[PDB]
Amino acid sequence: WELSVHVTDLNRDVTLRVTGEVHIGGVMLKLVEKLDVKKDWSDHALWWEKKRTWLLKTHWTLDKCGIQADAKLQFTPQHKLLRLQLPNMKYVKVKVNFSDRVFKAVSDICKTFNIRHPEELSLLKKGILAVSQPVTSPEILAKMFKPQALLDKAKTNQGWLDSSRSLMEQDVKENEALLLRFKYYSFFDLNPKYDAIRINQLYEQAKWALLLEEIECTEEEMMMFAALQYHINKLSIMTSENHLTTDVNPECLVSPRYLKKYKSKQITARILEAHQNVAQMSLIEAKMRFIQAWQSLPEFGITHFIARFQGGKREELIGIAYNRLIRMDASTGDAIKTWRFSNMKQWNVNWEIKMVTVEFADEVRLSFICTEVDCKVVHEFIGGYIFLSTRASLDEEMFYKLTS
Amino acid sequence: LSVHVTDLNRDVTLRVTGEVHIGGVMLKLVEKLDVKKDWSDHALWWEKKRTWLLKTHWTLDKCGIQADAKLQFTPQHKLLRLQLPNMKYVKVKVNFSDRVFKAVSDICKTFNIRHPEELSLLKKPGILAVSQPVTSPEILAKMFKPQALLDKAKTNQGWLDSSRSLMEQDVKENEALLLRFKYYSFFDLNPKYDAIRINQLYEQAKWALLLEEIECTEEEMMMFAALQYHINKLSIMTSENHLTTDVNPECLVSPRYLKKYKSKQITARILEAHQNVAQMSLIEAKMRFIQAWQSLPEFGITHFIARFQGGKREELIGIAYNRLIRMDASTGDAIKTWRFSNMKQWNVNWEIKMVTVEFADEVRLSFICTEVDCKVVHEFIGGYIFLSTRA
Repeated sequence: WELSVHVTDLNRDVTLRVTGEVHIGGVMLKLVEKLDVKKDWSDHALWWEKKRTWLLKTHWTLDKCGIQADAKLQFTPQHKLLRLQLPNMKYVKVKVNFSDRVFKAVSDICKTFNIRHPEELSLLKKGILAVSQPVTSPEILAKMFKPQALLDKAKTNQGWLDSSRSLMEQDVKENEALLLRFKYYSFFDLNPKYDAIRINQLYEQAKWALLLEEIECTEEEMMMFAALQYHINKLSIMTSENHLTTDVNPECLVSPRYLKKYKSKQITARILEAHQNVAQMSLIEAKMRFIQAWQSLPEFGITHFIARFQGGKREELIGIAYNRLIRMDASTGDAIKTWRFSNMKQWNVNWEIKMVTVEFADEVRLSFICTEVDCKVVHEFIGGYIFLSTRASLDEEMFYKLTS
Repeated sequence: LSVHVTDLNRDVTLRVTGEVHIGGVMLKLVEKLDVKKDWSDHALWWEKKRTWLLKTHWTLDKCGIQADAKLQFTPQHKLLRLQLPNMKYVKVKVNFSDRVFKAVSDICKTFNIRHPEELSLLKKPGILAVSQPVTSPEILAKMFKPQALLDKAKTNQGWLDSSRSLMEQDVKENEALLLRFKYYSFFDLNPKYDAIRINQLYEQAKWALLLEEIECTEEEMMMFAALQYHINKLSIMTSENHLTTDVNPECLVSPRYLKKYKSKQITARILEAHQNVAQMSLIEAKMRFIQAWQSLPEFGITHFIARFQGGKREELIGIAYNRLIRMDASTGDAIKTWRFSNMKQWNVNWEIKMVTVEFADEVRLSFICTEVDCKVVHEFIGGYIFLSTRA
């Protein structure tokens, strides 16, 4: 028959006569030949929109791929530009492989951003990494303010991407916007000697969650968080300062032998240069105190999903924490019953009725029903947190096994 | 007998049989003196045989007190000016009858300092919490001592016997002793309780570095210098209650609080909470200064002159909390190190003035010190071992 291939970046669709015994790499050759151009085809790969699959297996025939007649597939570069909003609510432009599994893509992104442990992060539907700055006006906070209702937060969690599939397979187009967020609330080895960016973004996600009231806290706690912010800002300013700003003479801070080795001007300089390193360390530790306080909030580390339980009168919530599963009321947010991860044996998903079932120790079983998309997201969340419990180079295959 | 009251300054001759109890003699002294005062703080002591007579129930018979023995009737609490580790002199008053160990604990309980077992006395409220750098380098050079190792080992003889009292160890009133952290094993440094304890420990660390009582590299020196510059800025931060940056406090809270409070209200409560934040930041800053001080290669070593097994000249025995070291008297280089984690036992021969320590796997160590050193060394060893048992 005849194959219709659209070369995206060239804006040229090409008709190609095929038999079906022709291989994948063969179509790509007939494609290049008929185009008669001098271009680097290194990053280009075949894509089938109608069935949402990449065709990366070069050796496979068109029969094994099950490509029918009048099939209109695409020939597009694997790497495309993606708009990412960081936890600091700033947007960044990155090029990423749209063929790679989201999990791999996230790790490559984090490696670029110098963010350790990318397994804690993922993508969510709707220099710059280092510095934390307060907003200019309360107006902005009011503008960015969200409904923040519990049932709406559950609706948001439908957008967590499948870590076992690629961006292109999940309706993500080039130049579109995605949210880079800390998905799992179990942070392994937060080391300030290596995680300057990792901690800053984690602190930002914490700061914004409180400023926009995604997580609740008492008035006393709110003022402490605000005080910590003010302190962090002052400590941040301290890092850029290379000038004496107090009444203390630097020559009183060193042993008398350095007054003979150096001028007063040079000692003052080397102390200020050393001070910026101290202020930089005080800055991170202050942000770490912010995070550990945010970690101790009673409503911390829970991800909400709309679900129906065996004897439910309405739509309820299934809460996923690092250590437990929680049956919650959607109107009050109060826990109806809690199950521990420590007593979990096996969890399975019936995709026919869209029902997730988990059997625990003491022979008590939990089952509930979600929508088709939530079933996949909830399943990955459970397997993810369990994969995170094994932490003590990550085994990506073990992750894919538990999550898929 | 011949008793002499030091307050009123005149002796009293009492006719005694020697059968009278200590308490009875005291009552007779007050009788023949005829003055109105509070005799609560007073007790008897005689320098001839270096003992207090605190046991009132005991008779003069088995006290060994002879006829016309020269006793002295003196108040227990006497004026004592302590130089804190912050190098400031404070005037306090402690029981000169109590053992030094108990006296230190009373001082620390007053000074709001936990774990007084880490502290002791060495020969030569509100001030305890504040740490201000020296106004001028002129004062530093004036305090700067030679501070050789033999000099350090010399002053280490002045460590008071914790099992004895001040009066028994040549300490008169109105004269100065040094309050120092004696053992370098600091247990439970808690910012929620030890605000004064940490500040004084930070001060001892700070002054030891500035006066080169402990040596460090140039990079380390500049780090410590920048560290206390940072501490000073954090100290100032706790003091004031006004906006210092270009940040609107309303940008630091959720918008629901704008509807509940005016701006001045929000600013006030954030300023209040920040002073509490800066206070803990101030403490933790001092904590970091102590950590770096503890991590120094020449940290936590008390030196004593010692002559070893196959020794040539006067060497040094260095006492640490995890080990003790045979050192070079001049350079300070470690010749050999034994660790307390392998220590089986240790004994002291007071005739030879030799200390012998047994370790696991049949390794033995012995050395000889001065008679005064053996007393101090013996307490240092057992002290650290006692400080290893804390749970």
